[PDB]
Amino acid sequence: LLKLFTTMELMRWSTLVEDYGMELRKGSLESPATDVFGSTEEGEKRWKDLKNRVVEHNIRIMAKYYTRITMKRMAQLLDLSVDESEAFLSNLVVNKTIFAKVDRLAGIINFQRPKDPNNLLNDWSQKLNSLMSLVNKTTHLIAKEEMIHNLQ
Amino acid sequence: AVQKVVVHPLVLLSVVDHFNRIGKVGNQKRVVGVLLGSWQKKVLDVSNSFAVPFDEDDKDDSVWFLDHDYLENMYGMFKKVNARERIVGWYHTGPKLHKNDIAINELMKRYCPNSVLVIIDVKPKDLGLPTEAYISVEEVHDDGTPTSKTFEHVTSEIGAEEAEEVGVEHLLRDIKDTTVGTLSQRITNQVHGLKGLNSKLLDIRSYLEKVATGKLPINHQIIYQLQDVFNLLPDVSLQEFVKAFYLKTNDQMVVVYLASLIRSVVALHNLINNKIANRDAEKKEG
Amino acid sequence: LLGEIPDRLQFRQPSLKRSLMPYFLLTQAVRTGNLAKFNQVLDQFGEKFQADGTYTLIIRLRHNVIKTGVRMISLSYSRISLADIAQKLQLDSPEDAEFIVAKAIRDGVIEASINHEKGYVQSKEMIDIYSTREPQLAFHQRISFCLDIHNMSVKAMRFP
Amino acid sequence: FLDTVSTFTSYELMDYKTFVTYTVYVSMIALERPDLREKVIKGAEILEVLHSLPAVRQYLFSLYECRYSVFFQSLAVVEQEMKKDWLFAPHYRYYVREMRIHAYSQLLESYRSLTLGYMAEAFGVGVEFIDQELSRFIAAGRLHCKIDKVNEIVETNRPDSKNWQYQETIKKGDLLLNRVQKLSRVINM
Amino acid sequence: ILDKKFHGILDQGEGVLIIFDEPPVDKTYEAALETIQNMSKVVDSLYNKAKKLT
Repeated sequence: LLKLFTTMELMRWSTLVEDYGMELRKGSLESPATDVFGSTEEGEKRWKDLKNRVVEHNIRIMAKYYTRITMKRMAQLLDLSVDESEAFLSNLVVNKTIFAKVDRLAGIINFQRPKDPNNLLNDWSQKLNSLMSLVNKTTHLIAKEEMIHNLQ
Repeated sequence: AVQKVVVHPLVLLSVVDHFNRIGKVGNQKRVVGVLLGSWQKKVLDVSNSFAVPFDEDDKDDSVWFLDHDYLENMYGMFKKVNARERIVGWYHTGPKLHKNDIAINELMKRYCPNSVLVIIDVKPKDLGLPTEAYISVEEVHDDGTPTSKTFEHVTSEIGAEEAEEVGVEHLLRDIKDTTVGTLSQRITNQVHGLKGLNSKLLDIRSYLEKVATGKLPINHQIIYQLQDVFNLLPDVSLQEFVKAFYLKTNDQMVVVYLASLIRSVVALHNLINNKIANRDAEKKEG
Repeated sequence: LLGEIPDRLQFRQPSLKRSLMPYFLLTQAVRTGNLAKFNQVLDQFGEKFQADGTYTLIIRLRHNVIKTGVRMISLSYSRISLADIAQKLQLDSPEDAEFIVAKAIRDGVIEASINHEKGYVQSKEMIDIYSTREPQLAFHQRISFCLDIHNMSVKAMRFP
Repeated sequence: FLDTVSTFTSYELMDYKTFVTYTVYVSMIALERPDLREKVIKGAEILEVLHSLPAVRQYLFSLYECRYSVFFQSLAVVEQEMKKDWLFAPHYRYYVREMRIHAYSQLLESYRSLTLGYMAEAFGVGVEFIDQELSRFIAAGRLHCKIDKVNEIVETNRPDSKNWQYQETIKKGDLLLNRVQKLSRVINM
Repeated sequence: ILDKKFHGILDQGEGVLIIFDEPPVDKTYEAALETIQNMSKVVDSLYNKAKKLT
């Protein structure tokens, strides 16, 4: 349960079914699998809702790593057809949880970033941030220069 | 505990004027005194201090004495005039530290939980913002030595105060301030390459010396670690700017555009108005 | 002779009008690529040109107008076929059109590629001139022009 | 002409309905599309007189409807009044293609890539007519655009928001600063 | 796009509608339009110029 929530990455959804398919036979207490998987009409909704947990948690980490992705690569990553991806692309984007630009002609799609007008942050994080580590060299270098030259 | 210290030119002079005190009578060692710190927060500040007669024998390299009758009653003096001022540690002019300096701090820890020592310099030479600061902790060691007491460098910075710049900043009178925006930033650039790349060569020659001799320091590992943080861009042949190439000139995009746009209308303000007022006086006079 | 000119009556004066009438319709036939209209201007208005001594250009201005006519079409279209521009500019033949476009590339006038089978000419939009390139590089001559006038104003100010 | 009915009808104002025709024919060029529909719809006294004429009111709303099939018909009806009316003889020549570019402005702004066969639909049917027509618009500086020939593609463009829009500074500023260069050498002498 | 209610552009061949709000106008009209006014500064000063000289 918590393993999918922390650090994410990827796992075959059937392997999660292998673990959560034994909870029907597990027990002792079958009541957790009763209210959930015991009811047919309530389970099928929560089964597809369980899909919404595993497929969107990929979209959450993938939105951080894009950049870009091909449409065919998303199918093997989400472990379903490209059409089910388009359905998961439509229902997640109307919730506006992740901004996405989807081009179906060439298959190249991506999650964010908004068109890259950015100018300041490109130059500022370059000059300010990175060079601060570059100008801090001699600061702590003479600190360690005292360390090595006092003993040796 | 103590992260950074603030050393005023007034208290630093209290070490320098005592260099005239015992400098004329000599003989060996240096100027040493007890430091009065002002601690309002984790950042340390120093306002005043009192210099005490001190000597360190050579032979006998481990021998040192403060005068503690000078330390006790004179504290009640400065405490009576200034309640906030208290002793945070000691100081000396160095220039370097002999091994005996381990025992000076541990003795006065009865006065302050952690006594910060300040190495100062009476004759400014190199390489930059002067003096120095150390803090007394125990890191032991990785090799398994008995518990090792070694002073860790504390970054020192000069700071100002109200009413103290009256006589101090008056006597110079020869400085040009600044001028911010034209010469101020560019002189730094010529020095940023000088002072930036000289320590680059001084250390890279000592880092090559490691393999040769002087090993340890291994270091380890701090040397290459932050050097690899410097390695986000090397920048080596050639500049690896293929992504930053169009962005290079694109940062100069508007800077050149405005410089082209401002100088056009600034001229229209300078050229027109000059011609107007000139011919009004020039030709109407004769 | 530049190839780019507007109608010159914007420079006309009521006193200069009567004198420029034979020279007026001339440039009006330069904006068009018709030979029958251009040759009729030379026949009737050639008498006024005798006093100016400008006959040197009339032989090379025919080659100038055909560059203006093709520039009008090449700037108005992405692709321009040699057979469609043949009679539209009335070059009348495919072979001399291959000679003109060849010399047009030699003079840097046209960027058009040509696919020779019958043949035809297939061009494409020229771009990448963009922003960061031409304006800021031209501004080097603009400011150097302006900063010299700053000295011209100071020099003129020093005399009084 | 914004005064409209405040002048009412006078011996020197002739027929006010004809004065409505005079102001409506200039209002399809000078009065921009956002303000074109505004003055007629939001304007009270001017709206009743245009609804009385079905020919003018049609062409007004059809201009906002953007259909190009009824333009060449209705614009000729306006041109008939423009031909048979005095003082409009010198001024109808530029009026013709100025209402075309007014309809063609919104046209090419719609799509970045447009096929002229799709324009043949609306024009009914432009094939070689708009070939030389739209070409003679670009050469005169009206609606700069790139229309591909035999490839049946129109390209939009031209991004005037950045580059060419800068050129008004220095170009008008050249003869400006030149005028004060020469006149600077005059002082003194 | 003409009514400004929608900012974007279509694709007729491949059938993909692209929306871009990108192309701002900020620095430019704030420059050239002020220079057009500066044309009235010199022309109106041309009266002062020619009057004092001759």
